[PDB]
Amino acid sequence: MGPVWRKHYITYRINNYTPDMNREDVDYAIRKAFQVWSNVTPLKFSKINTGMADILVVFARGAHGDDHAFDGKGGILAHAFGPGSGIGGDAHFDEDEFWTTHSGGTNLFLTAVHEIGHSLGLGHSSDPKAVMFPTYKYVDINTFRLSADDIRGIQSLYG
Ligand SMILES: O=C(Cn1cccc(O)c1=O)NCCc1ccc(-c2ccccc2)cc1
Ligand SMILES: [Ca+2]
Ligand SMILES: [Ca+2]
Ligand SMILES: [Ca+2]
Ligand SMILES: [Zn+2]
Ligand SMILES: [Zn+2]
Repeated sequence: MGPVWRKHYITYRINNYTPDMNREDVDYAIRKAFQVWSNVTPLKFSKINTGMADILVVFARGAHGDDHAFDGKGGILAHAFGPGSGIGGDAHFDEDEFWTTHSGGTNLFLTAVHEIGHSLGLGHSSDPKAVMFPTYKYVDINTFRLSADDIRGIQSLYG
C-alpha cells in the first residue's frame, strides 16, 4: 500500500478562500467532504483555524510552489498529496476553475471528496461510479454516495 496517516485523528485548515463562492459555502463543502469519508472509516477530522494542520486546503493557480503547476481553466481541476509531513496530505484546487455549490462550473464538494480521497492515501479507481474515478461528472449532491469500490479502498487503509 501507499502511505497512510499513522493516527485516526486528522486536522485540516483552509489556507485561503476562492472568491468564486461565499466563505460559509466553502467551509460547508469542505466539512461535508471530510464527513463523507468519516462516515465509512474510523477517521475523525478536526478543523483548525490557526496553526499546524495535517491537511492544508489551498486555492492557487498556475505554478504554486510544488512540482505540479495547474493548467488554467479546465483540464486539471485539483490534486492532493498523500499522507506525510509538510505538503503531505494537502489538497490544492485550481482557482482558474469556477467553484460552485451546484451543477454550474465545478462543484467544490464533489471535487473535495475526490481530493480528500488522495489526502487519505487513495489512488484512482477503474470503476466509473467511484468518486476516485479520475474524471469529474456532476452528480446530484443530495443523492451522492461513495461507491462500494471507494468504501473497499478507504477501509483497506484504515480500520
Ligand atoms: O482534475 C480532474 C478531472 N479532469 C477533468 C477534465 C480534464 C482533466 O484533464 C481532468 O483531469 N480530476 C480530479 C478531480 C476530480 C475527479 C473526480 C471527481 C468526481 C466527481 C463526482 C463523482 C465522482 C468523481 C471529482 C473531481
Ligand atoms: Ca485547470
Ligand atoms: Ca500537510
Ligand atoms: Ca476561480
Ligand atoms: Zn499543488
Ligand atoms: Zn485524482
